Amino acid sequence: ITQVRKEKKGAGMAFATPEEALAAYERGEVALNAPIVVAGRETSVGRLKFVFANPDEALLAVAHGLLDLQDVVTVRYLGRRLETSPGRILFARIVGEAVGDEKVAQELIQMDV
Amino acid sequence: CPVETPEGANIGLITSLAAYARVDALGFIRTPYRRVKNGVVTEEVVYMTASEEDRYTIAQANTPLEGDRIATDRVVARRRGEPVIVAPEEVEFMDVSPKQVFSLNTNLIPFLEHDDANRALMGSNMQTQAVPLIRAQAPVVMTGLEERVVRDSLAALYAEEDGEVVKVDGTRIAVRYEDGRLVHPLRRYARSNQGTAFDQRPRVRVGQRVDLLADGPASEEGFLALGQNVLVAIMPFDGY
Amino acid sequence: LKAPVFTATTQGDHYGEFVLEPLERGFGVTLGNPLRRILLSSIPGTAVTSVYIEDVLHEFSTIPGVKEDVVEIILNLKELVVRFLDPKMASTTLILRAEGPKEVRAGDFTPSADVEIMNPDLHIATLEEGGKLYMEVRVDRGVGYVPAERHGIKDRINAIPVDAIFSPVRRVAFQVEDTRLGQRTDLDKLTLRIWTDGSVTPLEALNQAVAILKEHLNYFANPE
Amino acid sequence: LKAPVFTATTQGDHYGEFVLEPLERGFGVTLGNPLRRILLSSIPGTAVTSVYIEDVLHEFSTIPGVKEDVVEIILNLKELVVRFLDPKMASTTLILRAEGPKEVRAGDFTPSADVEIMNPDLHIATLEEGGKLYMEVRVDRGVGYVPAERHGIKDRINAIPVDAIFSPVRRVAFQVEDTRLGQRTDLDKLTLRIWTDGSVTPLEALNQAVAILKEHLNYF
Amino acid sequence: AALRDLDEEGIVRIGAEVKPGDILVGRTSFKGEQEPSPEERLLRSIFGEKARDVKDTSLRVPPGEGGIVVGRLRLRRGDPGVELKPGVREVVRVFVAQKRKLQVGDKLANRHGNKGVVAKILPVEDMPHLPDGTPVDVILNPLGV
Amino acid sequence: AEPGIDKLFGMVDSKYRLTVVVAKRAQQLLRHRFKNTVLEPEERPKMRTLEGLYDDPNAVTWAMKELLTGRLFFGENLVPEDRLQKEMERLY
Amino acid sequence: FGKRQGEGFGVDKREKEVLARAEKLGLVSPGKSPEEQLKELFDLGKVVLYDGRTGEPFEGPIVVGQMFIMKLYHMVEDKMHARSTGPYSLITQQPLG
Amino acid sequence: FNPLYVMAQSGARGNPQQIRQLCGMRGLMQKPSGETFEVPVRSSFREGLTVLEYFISSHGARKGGADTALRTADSGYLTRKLVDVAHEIVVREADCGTTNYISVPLFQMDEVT
Amino acid sequence: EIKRFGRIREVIPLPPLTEIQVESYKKALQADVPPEKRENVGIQAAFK
Amino acid sequence: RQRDIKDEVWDALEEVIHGKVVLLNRAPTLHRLGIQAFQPVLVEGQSIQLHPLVCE
Repeated sequence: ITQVRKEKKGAGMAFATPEEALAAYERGEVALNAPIVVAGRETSVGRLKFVFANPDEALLAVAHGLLDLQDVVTVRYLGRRLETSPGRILFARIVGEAVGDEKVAQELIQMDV
Repeated sequence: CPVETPEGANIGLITSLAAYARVDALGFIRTPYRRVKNGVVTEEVVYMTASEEDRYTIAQANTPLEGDRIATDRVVARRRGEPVIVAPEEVEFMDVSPKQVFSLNTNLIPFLEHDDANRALMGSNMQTQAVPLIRAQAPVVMTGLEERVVRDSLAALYAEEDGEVVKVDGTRIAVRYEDGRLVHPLRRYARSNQGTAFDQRPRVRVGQRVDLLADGPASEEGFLALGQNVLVAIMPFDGY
Repeated sequence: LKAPVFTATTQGDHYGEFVLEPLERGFGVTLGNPLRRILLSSIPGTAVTSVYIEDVLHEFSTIPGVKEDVVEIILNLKELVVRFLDPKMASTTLILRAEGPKEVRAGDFTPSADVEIMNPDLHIATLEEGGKLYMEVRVDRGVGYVPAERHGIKDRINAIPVDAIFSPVRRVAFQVEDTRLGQRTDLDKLTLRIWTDGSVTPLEALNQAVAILKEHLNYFANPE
Repeated sequence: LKAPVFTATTQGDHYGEFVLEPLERGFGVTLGNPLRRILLSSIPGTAVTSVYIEDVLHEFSTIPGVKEDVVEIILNLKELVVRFLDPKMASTTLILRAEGPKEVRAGDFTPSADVEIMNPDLHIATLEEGGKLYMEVRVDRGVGYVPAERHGIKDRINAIPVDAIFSPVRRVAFQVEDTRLGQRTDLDKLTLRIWTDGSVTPLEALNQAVAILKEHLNYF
Repeated sequence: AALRDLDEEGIVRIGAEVKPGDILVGRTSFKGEQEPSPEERLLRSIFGEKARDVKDTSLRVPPGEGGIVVGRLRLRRGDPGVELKPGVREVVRVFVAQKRKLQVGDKLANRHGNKGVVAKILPVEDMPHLPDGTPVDVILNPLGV
Repeated sequence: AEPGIDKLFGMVDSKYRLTVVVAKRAQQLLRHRFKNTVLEPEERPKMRTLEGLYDDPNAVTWAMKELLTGRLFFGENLVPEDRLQKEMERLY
Repeated sequence: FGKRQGEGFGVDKREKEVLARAEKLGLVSPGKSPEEQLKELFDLGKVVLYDGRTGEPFEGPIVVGQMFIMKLYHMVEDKMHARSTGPYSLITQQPLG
Repeated sequence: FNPLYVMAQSGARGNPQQIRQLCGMRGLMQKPSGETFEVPVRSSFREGLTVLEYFISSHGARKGGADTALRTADSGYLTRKLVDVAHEIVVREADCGTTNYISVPLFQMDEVT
Repeated sequence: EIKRFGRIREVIPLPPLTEIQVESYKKALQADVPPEKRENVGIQAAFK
Repeated sequence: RQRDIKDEVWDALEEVIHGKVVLLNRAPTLHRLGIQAFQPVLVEGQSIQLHPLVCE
């Protein structure tokens, strides 16, 4: 759960998610490449919540028939608007409640690689 | 001689003999088998080196239309040879069977061609202490070599001359209307030297012949059945 | 919706597909799995527990005049099943005086009511020219899997205790479809299917699980 | 013995820690997973469903005079929780607006009545010179998790539908370790913890799964 | 009773299930190595019994034997058809059997090399249930080979 | 590990000097007189099995917790090793 | 599948999501209904398969089939030992015999 | 994620050179004495060897077992020498006071260049 | 159930496999053989 | 006499095995990481299990 989800969808474009957001959701270009405004297909399931009681929408959507998990690229809220998938979030959440607060694992655990 | 019989403490010192080895005047030096592509098998000892040879690989009615007959002389195997003639063979270019390489114990292995030596080594030794079982479901995939491992080892019994068993079964197999009246008494669970005790249950009634007659320790219908085959599934489970 | 249509097509002492239709996306397996769990577990079934040959002392032997052996006849008996048409029965001893050249099926035992044999034939043995297979066997109602630990007394001598497999239900599974009108094709469809009838009707098996499941669900009431 | 000791800790609103001891080897998960599968779902909940911010026209924009942005304020609103003091309350539209240089908390919203706000503060946003933040928001009682699929009409134009988390209960999990208070050390040990408190007490969340789990079984 | 019940005449009866810590060949030896002890003569007179001159000295089942006997064999002197050790008399020889079943552990190792050990045997209930019954009897996870 | 074991190393200058104190105390904490523990209130180490709550028969655990209450003392002190019997004498 | 398809059903939801795996996973080629996707998945693999303990099927193509499970002579019972002061071997000054 | 042969090769429980063996073809085996054979081995396990490839590859798969097992002949009876020498070495006292010191090299040379 | 996957099965495997033993008490142990013939190899071998 | 107690004794045994560790060893031995100690937690059967990591 961290070996990228890039399944090769192509490279489309939307005027801030109003075009290739619903059309591409039907056929071709899923949740991989494709850039829009700046980010990409990350705009789909914005996991809100906060550093209060872990990302609700995150693990919540994963449990149901939504987030495929296994790191499918998703925007959380944790401590800042990131791109980390709910998969890695679990890891940081496991070591979090384990010892004490993600404050330590956050500055320790990497994200780039 | 095989290349996966030893163990550890004594490597090279403890191996085994080939299936198609030890024949004729073995009293002096070993002598393998070699086919001449024609109905005949010569035994010119191991020192053989006449017109190289070829291992059982791709045949076509005596004269394989391979064009590149996989040869193997001495050490390396110079591509091929192919005398390009309707002659017998390259003096002895034929292994007859791929069982001549590995030991009669290794050839038993089902798909013996997808693992390493060491890997297959341990498994080969497992057939030496597979502790017989009354069940013996016999492994699905099994070479037609075990057909003799049940009779040669005399694990089970035999049937002389004609048939007509009229078996009474129990602990003393009946007789056969072949020549005289001889009752075949089972080993009665007998006794083992490793604390196992093998038994031999029969399989007949009224009369029948061909020529198995009553199995042995870990066997089933003349089929060598050491362990037991059961549906399995590859996957991790909690860490068990 | 609300109240679903619980359908059941019992075949009569085997099979018996039970199907539910309207539910909620995320409950088709929430109710199904838990039940099957109970079936292949805590269920008052019946099976052999102790036997007693005749001229044979213990299992490690052989019965003269019989094609099979002690251990053999014992194993085949493990697959035999009997019903108790009376909740007042705790255990019924059975007798088997086989004769000569025959196969001695299952229906050749003691033709006593109170208990039936839903599994004819059952090659138990095949004695010929022996004329001796008198073997006493006890059978009691249990629950689960209990080996040879409850030393089946009775005879108190050579009553070699045989493994117990009281469990009536065996091998179970289910599926979840999706085509129960209502609204939104996101609904589920429970359709469990017991594939066994040890000694209890498929229907009973279900009610049993659901019932026992409640007794264990009531514990989650008053805390501490 | 036969009757297990059902112990519960309960911290107050959140984290309870319910533990059962005596059982049977093969039940610890038989009656532990089914429950947590009802919590995350069918539960009389309540959450945000639709919102409307003036001046703005979508979600991927920004509110002038506000440190945060549309998407930002929207996310923080997903954590907000309300309570309907009357069964006869389908939905309840809310209205927001307040001063300039202040961190409009959660209690600053419409001081209604039939609905209460458990969680105070709740960041929300922090506008400054820009004295505008008029944002209409609709709430509604639901069940499990329902993303932006219900549309959230209301205003009809610019009522950007926000995800719905009307499931008081959130992330949940348990465990099972073999003990031996009774006989063999094969027995199990339940212990299911509900790390959530969306509006209902941890205790009520349990009795609500066990109850609803019964009716569905009574169908047979 | 544990004696007279399954012993009698000395050797144990054939076909008698015996467990570890029981008698099998209770032989008597007049070998007097330890004479009566001082304060021991009291506990010997206190009870209803007296003294001794043979001691228990028996076979006593070894640390592991829960089965049944198949048959014995008395091979004492007086028989010129038995090459035994000089000065030896009565060479009891019994055969004890025992069913193995299957607990935890042991080596499987098929016919390729993948060898392992039985960890835990979860009763039916769990285990991967095929979409038609027949629950996975054995699970062979990779790692190792 | 041990409940607050790392905190035990900080005090003792050596990891080996700690062990000695752990046992040296346990020798006169349960065997000498079970009524010599500084931890008597609600901090009294106890077990909770099927029965109820009782004091664990093992004293080696008490030492680790007893050498954390800030009390006690270790190191070269009181040469007379036969005086320990005098102090223990008053404790019956 | 013949029995299932003729038993009174065909293709399961839990047996449908598993395909969504192989699909992108590059395992099963996308095209016709789950019928063929479950076919090729059987040739080199096995059916979806589930978990009797948890409740939901193992998300991912798992293999199943009959091979061969033997048993070596070395067990556990006759390969274990335990003692105290009972053992002793005079002259050797060590527990033996 | 489909290929597990790499999931462990990257970092879990797999060897890189162990891959070139299976799907690879590894056959650059050397004679028993010392002389890389002529033609390599037609590995590709999926396709049974020419009955000669295994017999040829075994020559090298022999030293890889007799060497490890021969680690109890001499090498195994050498570790004792190590434990004997350093024996009375124990960290005691407190601050001895020694002048001469050692300067560990931060950079080493390469015979090649 | 016979799904034979063997091609060209010429001469069978050298029987009875256990010939090393036979050629041990038949080549050396010239017991069950009239003393009129037989060379050495075995008894009559080390004997002479 | 292997009377199979399995009654009460298994309880008193816990009090003794409470905070009292045991030394598990591995043969052959290699390096300081060849012994270590854990806390005995009697399970079932006879097989003695340990934590995976320790194998390394």
